[PDB]
Amino acid sequence: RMKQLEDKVEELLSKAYHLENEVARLKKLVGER
Amino acid sequence: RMKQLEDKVEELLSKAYHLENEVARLKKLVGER
Amino acid sequence: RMKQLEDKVEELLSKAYHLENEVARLKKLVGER
Repeated sequence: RMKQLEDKVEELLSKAYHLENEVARLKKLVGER
Repeated sequence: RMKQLEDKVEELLSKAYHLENEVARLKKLVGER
Repeated sequence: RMKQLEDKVEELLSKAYHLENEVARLKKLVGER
């Protein structure tokens, strides 16, 4: 039960990370914050 | 207890899934650099 | 284990929240819904 959850979380951790970078970038190809 | 976390990880999975979709769509729509 | 996981889940909750917000604004700024 433990591993699965942690497995799960590092994966989620990976996605959100990539996501922030993508948004950051989309934030420039428009009007810089 | 873990059914909890396995629940709070379940909302995150769903959150990340929609967020990924939204970001892909915009990425497409925006377009430029 | 648990303080770590539970703390990792908060990191995640934090970021999903930020991201959602950023994405939401990004969609008003470009007219997309």
